Amino acid sequence: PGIVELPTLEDLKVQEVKVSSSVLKAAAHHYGAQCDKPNKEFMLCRWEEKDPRRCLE
Amino acid sequence: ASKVKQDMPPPGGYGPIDYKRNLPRRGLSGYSMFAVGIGTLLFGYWSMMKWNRERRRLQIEDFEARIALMP
Repeated sequence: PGIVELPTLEDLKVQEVKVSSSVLKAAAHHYGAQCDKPNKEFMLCRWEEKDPRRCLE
Repeated sequence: ASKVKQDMPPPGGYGPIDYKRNLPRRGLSGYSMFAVGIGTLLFGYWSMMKWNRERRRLQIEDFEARIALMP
């Protein structure tokens, strides 16, 4: 009953954040304070659209 | 003309020998023991109260770190 639409492998390409978990945790508070706006925009998109394919950008 | 020599008690007698039961008291009162126990309990309660409140704050900080990293 329908084809599942999937993004191409190119659309899933991104510059990865390749730091370890302890590095992320050390900077977690400052990172949450500084990059708050894009993070909250993505989280609102994610919880409103209920679809990962609609919030890749 | 040797006199008689035999196993005999010393002149006078032997020293007294104790035989009655000797079980001293050697203890505190019940009130004192209960007071020390309750005092120890109260001190422990106070210390654990402070430590657990600090632990709650530390857990909140850890959860905030996770929340900041989640997106």
